[PDB]
Amino acid sequence: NYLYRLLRKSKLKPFERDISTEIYQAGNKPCNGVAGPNCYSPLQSYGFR
Amino acid sequence: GWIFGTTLDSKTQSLLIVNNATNVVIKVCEFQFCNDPFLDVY
Repeated sequence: NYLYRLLRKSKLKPFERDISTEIYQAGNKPCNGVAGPNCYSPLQSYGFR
Repeated sequence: GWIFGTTLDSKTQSLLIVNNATNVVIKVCEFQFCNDPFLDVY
């Protein structure tokens, strides 16, 4: 239930909250809503045990 | 009246500062305004 963001285009300003989830793209080929090659979901689970 | 933010309609939190006689409804969350945003009167 606890997730963190590890990929973004630029650094965050102070006291700035990012809520929206979009497929992160770091290449010339666009994701177009498909999490395929060179496309990663920015929200990752901590996995506490 | 004014609006602020990055996009409209959805997908991004958008500021809404509407003004009239007496109402300063301010809403971070979301409102439905099209590409020509105006407040209907009659």
